[PDB]
Amino acid sequence: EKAKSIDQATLQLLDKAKQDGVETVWDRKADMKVQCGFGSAGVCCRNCSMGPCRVSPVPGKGVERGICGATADVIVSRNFARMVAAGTAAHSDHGRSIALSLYHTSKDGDIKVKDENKLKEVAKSFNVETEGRDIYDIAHDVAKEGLSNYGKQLGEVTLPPSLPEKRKELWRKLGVYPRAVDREIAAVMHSTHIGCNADAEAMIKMSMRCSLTDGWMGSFMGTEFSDIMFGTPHSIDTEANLGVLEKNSVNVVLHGHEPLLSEMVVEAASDPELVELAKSVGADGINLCGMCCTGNEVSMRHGIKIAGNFMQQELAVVTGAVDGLIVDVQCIMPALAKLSKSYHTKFITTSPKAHITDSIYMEFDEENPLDSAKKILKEAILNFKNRDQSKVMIPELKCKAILGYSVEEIINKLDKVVNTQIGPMQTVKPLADVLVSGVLRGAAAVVGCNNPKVVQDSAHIETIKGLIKNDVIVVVTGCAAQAAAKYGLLQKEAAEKYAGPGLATVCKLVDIPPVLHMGSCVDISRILDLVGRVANLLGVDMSDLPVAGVAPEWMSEKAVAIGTYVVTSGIDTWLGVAPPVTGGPEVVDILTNKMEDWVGAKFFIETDPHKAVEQIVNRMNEKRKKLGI
Amino acid sequence: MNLFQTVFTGSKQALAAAEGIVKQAVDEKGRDYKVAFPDTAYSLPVIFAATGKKITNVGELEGALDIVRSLIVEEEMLDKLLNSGLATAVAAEIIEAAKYVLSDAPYAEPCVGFISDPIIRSLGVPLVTGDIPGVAVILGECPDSETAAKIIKDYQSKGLLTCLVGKVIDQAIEGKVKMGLDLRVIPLGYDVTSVIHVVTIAIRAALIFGGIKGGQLNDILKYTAERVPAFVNAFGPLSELVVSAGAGAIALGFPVLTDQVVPEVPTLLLTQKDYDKMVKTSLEARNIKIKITPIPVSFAAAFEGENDMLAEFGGNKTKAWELVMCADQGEVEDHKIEVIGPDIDTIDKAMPLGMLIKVSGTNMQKDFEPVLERRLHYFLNYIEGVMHVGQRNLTWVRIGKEAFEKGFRLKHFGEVIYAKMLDEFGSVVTIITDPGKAEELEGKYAVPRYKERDARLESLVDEKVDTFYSCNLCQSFAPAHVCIVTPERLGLCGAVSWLDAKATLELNPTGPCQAVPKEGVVDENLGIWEKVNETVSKISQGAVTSVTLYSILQDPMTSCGCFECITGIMPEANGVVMVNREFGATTPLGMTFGELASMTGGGVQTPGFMGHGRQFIASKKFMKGEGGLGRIVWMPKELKDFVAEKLNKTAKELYNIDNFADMICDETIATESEEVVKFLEEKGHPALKMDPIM
Ligand code: SF4
Ligand code: SF4
Ligand SMILES: [Ca+2]
Ligand SMILES: [Ca+2]
Ligand SMILES: [Ca+2]
Ligand SMILES: [Ca+2]
Ligand SMILES: [Ca+2]
Ligand SMILES: [Cl-]
Ligand SMILES: [Cl-]
Ligand SMILES: [Cl-]
Ligand SMILES: [Cl-]
Ligand SMILES: [Cl-]
Ligand SMILES: [Cl-]
Ligand SMILES: [Cl-]
Ligand code: NI
Ligand code: NI
Repeated sequence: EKAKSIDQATLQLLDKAKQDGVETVWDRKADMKVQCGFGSAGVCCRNCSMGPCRVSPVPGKGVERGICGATADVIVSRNFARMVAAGTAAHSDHGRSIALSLYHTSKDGDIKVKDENKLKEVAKSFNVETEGRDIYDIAHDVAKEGLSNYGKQLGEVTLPPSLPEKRKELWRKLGVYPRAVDREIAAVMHSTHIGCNADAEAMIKMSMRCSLTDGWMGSFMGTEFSDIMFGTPHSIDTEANLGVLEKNSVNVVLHGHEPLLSEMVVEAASDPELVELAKSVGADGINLCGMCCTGNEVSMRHGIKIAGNFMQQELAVVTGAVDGLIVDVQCIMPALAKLSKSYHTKFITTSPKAHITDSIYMEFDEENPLDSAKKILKEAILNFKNRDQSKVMIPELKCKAILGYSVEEIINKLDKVVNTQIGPMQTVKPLADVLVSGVLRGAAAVVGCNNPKVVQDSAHIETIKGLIKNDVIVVVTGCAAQAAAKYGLLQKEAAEKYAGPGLATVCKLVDIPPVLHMGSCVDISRILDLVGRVANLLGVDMSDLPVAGVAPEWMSEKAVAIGTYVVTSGIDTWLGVAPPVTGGPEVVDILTNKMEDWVGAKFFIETDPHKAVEQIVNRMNEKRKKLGI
Repeated sequence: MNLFQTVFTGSKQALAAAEGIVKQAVDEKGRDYKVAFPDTAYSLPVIFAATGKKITNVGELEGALDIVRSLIVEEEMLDKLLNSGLATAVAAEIIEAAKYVLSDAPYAEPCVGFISDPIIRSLGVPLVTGDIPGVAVILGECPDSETAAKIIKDYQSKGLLTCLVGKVIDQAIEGKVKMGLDLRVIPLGYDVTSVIHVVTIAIRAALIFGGIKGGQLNDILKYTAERVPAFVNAFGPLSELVVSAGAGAIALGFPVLTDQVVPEVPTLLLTQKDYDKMVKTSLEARNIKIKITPIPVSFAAAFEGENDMLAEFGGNKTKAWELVMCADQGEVEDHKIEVIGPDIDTIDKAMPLGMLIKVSGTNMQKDFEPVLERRLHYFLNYIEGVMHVGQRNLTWVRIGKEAFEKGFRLKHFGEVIYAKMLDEFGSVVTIITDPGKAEELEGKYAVPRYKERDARLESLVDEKVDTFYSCNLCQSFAPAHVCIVTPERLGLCGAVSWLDAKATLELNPTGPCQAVPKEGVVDENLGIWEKVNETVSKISQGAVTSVTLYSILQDPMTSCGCFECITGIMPEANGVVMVNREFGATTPLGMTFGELASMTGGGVQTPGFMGHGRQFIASKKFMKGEGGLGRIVWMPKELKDFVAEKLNKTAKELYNIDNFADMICDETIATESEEVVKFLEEKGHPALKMDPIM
C-alpha cells in the first residue's frame, strides 16, 4: 500500500482514527476503487436530459458523438469551462462579501478602515477622490466602484495598475478581455448549455476570459479590500501543524475561507467576559487555531497558529481536543458532521451559503459581527466542559514559521539592499536586478490544495525544495504554503539547509526565508501584482519574465480557475494532478501547446515533482535566453 | 551578454593572457628560472591562499595555469561566477609574477607594482585599529582629471587608503594629487592585472593578522569579506576582463561600484553616475562610517555647555517652535534647505524661529519622531555660539554675535539637522522667520502632532506598566545622574516620555534609554522598587544607591540641569514653591531660578528641592508622598495661567478644590514669606491644614 502522507503528526492520528473506528478522506478514496474513466478523461456529458452520454477518449473506436452530436473535444472543453466558471464563482462571492463589508464601515463601528494608506492608493485605481474627505466616505465610494466590477452591463471594468498594458492589448486582440465578474460566469454557463458552443478553441477562450475576472478582479479586490479593513500583512511569526492544539486550553479551530468571521472570532477571544468564561470551565485560556485559507488570512495578520491544511481537517477532530470547529464556506468536508458525532467537538456552520446537515447552525450576523462572533465562540468555550481528557491525543509536533509577505512587505524588505544614493525606494527594482543578473534564475509560485491521488504534502515539499535548490525563489499560498510551514521551509534557517548558492546569498542580504508565504488563494492576486510590477519595471510583458506557477496536488475547481488565469496572464503553469482533458485531443493540444501562441504561456501536466522541477528550470532558461539575461 | 557570460569571457581572456606571458618566460628564461615577488614570505599570495603551495620556478608557475582553468566552469550559478572571478585573480598573479621574471624591476615611479610584506605590516595595524577606515581601489578612467582629483582627494580626506590602476593614475597627477604611502594614495600600475597587488594586501592581512594558514581559502575569503574594508570604483568603459576582475573583488566580499550601465547585483555590483555622490555611495556600500560629518563655525560636544546675543528667538519674547514630521508626500521630500522669512542679517541691534523637518525614509514609525525632536536640542547646541532649550512648541534659542561675526546662517541649521539625521537615523531614514508662516504651521502640523502625542499618556496610568526606562544622556555634565522615566514621572528635560524612551531603545538598543524591570515593590506612595534602585547604582557608579520616585525629601531622584521648573520646600508655609526658567525675579525662598537650579542639579541627591518639566505639575504622583500638588503655595503668574485648568481638575480629583490656582500666591499678590503666609490664611489653603511636610 502507498503511504497516505509524509507528515509524522498526520500519520500518527491516522492510526488513532483506525483505532477509534472513524472514516477519513483516505478511507473514502479507497472505497471509490477504480474511479470512472469517462469522468476522468472528461468525455462524459450530463448537460441535458437526453443524456447521460459517454464518448470514447480513444479516437477511432467506441461511440464518437453525444446524442446532440457533440464530439469528444466539445464535451471535454465544456466540462473544463464549467470548472473555471465554478472556481470563479467561489472567489466572486468571497470578494463580493468583502466589498459589501467595506461599504458598511464606520468610525465607531465593528468594521473599520485600518490601513488608510492602502485605501488611498486603491482609490486612485478606481478614480475616487482622496483630498480633504472623510476616510469612510472614500471607503464607501471605493466599495461601490468595486461592486460595479461584479455586475456592470455598460462601460469598462476597472483592472489594477500592476497589470501591463502589453498584456491588456494582447487580451483585447485575442477577444478575452474581462467583462463583469458574474456576467462572465453566466456567459460560460450559457455557451456550455446544450445546442450552443461546439468548438474547443472558442470554449477554452471563453473560460480564459472568465478566469481573468477571478485573478485581476474578485481575488484582487478581495485581497485589496481585506488589507484595507483588517490591515496589510507584514513579516510575522507563527507555529504550524496539529501540535499547536493545547490539551489544557479551549481549542477553537477556524476552518473555511471568509475572513470577516475569523477576524471577529480573534477580537472576541480578547473580550474579558469570554477570557474569564474560559477560566470558569477550567482552562488555561482560549487557544485559537486556523486551517486552510481562513487560517492563512488570520495567521498573516495576527500570527494565529495554523493547525493544518485541507486533508488534515478530519485528523484535527480525531485528536479529541477540538472543542469547537467553526466553519463558513469552501472546502469544509461534509464528513466533519458525522465524524464530530464520535467526539465531543461542536461542528458549527455559520454561513447560509454553506449549510451542512447534522451540524450546529449559528448564522454569522453581518449587521452585529462582533456580538455574533462572541455568541458563537461562547458555545465553543462552554463545550470544553464536555471533553474526555482520557481519549485526547495531540501529536507533540509543531513547527515555527514566518509569513505575512505581502507585496508591500516584500518591497519594504527589499529596500534594505538599496543604496541611499542610487536605487529608488519602495520599488521592485532589487528583485528584478537579481533576476536579470542571474543570481536568482527565476521565481516560481507553488500554490494548491491536497488530493488523495498524491501522497499528502509529498509533491508540495519535493517541488518547493527542488526549485529553491536550483536558485529559484519560491512564493507560496493556501495549502501549499501551509505544507511548507509544517515541514519547516518558512524559516530563515531553511536558506542554508535547502537553497542554492544565489538564493542563499539573496536570503542573507534581504533577511528572508527561501520560501515566502503570501497568504491564501485570494492572495494569489499578490503573485500577479508582484510579477506584473517586475514586468512594468523592466518594460516587458509577463510572458517575457522567467517565472512559473505550480499546483502539485490540486483538486478544487478554484485551482482550475487559478491555473487558467495564471496561464492567460502570461505565466506557465504546471499541474501535479491531471485535469479531466485526456479524452479531448484538441483540448489537450490547446491547453498544452497552442495556448503559447495566444498568451505566451501554456499548461504542463507532470505528476512526478522531480521531472516538473527540471522542466521548470529549463523553461525559465529558455525565456531568459529570449530576453538576453 | 548577461553578467555570467561576460565574466566567463573575461576570465578566458585573462587565462589567454597568462598563457602568452608564461610562454615568453619558458622560451626566454627556461622552466627552472626562479620566480618570486620582492620581499614576501608567502611566495604568490593568491595561489598560496587557494592551494597552500608555493611557486618557486617558471615550471611551477606554468603548472599554476591549471588552477585558473579549474576555477572557470561555464555554468550559470553564483558559485561558478565567483570562482571564475578568482580564476581572473589567479591569472593576474601569474601575469605579474612572470613580469618580475622577464624583468628584474618591471615597475618604476609613479607605479609601485608589488607591495612588500613590511608595508602590509605597516598598514595592517592602522587598518585593524580603524585609523584607515577603508581601501578605495579606483580603477579605469574618469571623464576628466577634475573629477578624478576631486574623488581621490575626498577619499584621502577621510583617511582612506586609495589605490590607483589604469589611466586614472595620469589623471590624479594632472589634477595635482599628492601621491605616496604616507599620503595614502598608491599607484599600482597601468595594466588591469596590477589590481592583484591590492588583492594580495587583503589576502596577506588574513595570513598575518588573521593567523589563517594557506589552503584555507574559505576562511581567508571570509576574513577579507568581514575584516578588510575594501571596495572597487571602476570608471569609464569596462571590458569583459575588467568585469571578470570585478567578480574576483566581489568573491573577496568587496563591492564594485561603477559609473557604467551593468547588470546590478544589490550590495555587490552597483551603478552610480553622479560623481559628486560616488564617495558617499561607496562608503555606505562597504559600511564605512566616518567620524567627521558644511558650516564655517565649529561643531562638537564641547560646545554643549553654552557676551550678548545678535538675535534671540522663542522663550517669552517671540513664538518659536520645532517639529519633526514623517510624511511621504505633501511637500518636496529632499535635503531642501529652505529659509522663509526675514534673515538675521536684517537685525541691526539685539524674531520667531520655526523649524519643520520632514523625513519619509523606509522603516519610519509615526511614534518614532519624538526621539528626533529631542536630538535637535543636541545638534543645535554643538554649533559654536548657539544654544537650544525648551521642548517642542515652547522652544528657546539664542544665536551669538560671534556666530554672526562667523557669518553663520540659518541655512547651516537645516544642513546640520539633515546631515546628523542621516548619520544617526540612517537605518530608519524648513526654517521660518516669517510671523505668518510660523503661526499657521505652529497649529497646522505641530500642535496636532503634539496633541496626539500627549494624548497617549493623556489617560494612561503607571498602574499597567511592567518595566521602566533609565536614561543617562545627561551624564555628560552630571556624572551621577540616572533619569528614571514613567508614564507619570517624565524625563526632567520635559521631552523624553516613557514612550519616547521605549522608541529610543528600539532605534538604539545600546543607547541611553535602557529597560529596568519593575520588580521588588517596597512602597507605592514613595515609589521604591528594588530593581529601580539597583539599576541606578550601576549607572551612577555607586554614588546613588537608595532612591524614591514620588518623594522630594526621602532619598530623592537626582537632578541634571535641563529642568524648566524647580520645586523648593517652604516649611514656614507647610508647603512648597515653584519657579519656571522664564521668571527672573526673586521667590519666597529668597532665591532666583538660577540660584535654585544650582541647588537641585549636578546629579546629587538633594532633599527638599527638585527639577521637573511643565507636565509633572498636574500629575498625581507629584510630591504625592508629601501631599501631592496640595502643597503648591507660590507660583509665578505666567506658569499659573498656563497650567490652570489642568491643575484645577487634578486638584478636584484629590482635595475637591475647584479653584486651586486662585489659592496659589504669585508675584502679583506678594513674594515675601510673611505676606505669602497671610494670603494663604485668608484663602484657606489645604497645605495649612495638612500634616507637617517635614
Ligand atoms: S450535451 Fe449532448 S452528449 Fe451531453 S447529455 Fe446533452 S445530448 Fe448528450
Ligand atoms: S532629562 Fe532625563 S529623559 Fe531627558 S535627556 Fe536627560 S536623562 Fe534623558
Ligand atoms: Ca493597488
Ligand atoms: Ca626582509
Ligand atoms: Ca557542476
Ligand atoms: Ca587640464
Ligand atoms: Ca573615458
Ligand atoms: Cl494507514
Ligand atoms: Cl465516522
Ligand atoms: Cl474527546
Ligand atoms: Cl515597482
Ligand atoms: Cl523529505
Ligand atoms: Cl601608518
Ligand atoms: Cl560589503
Ligand atoms: Ni537637567
Ligand atoms: Ni537633564
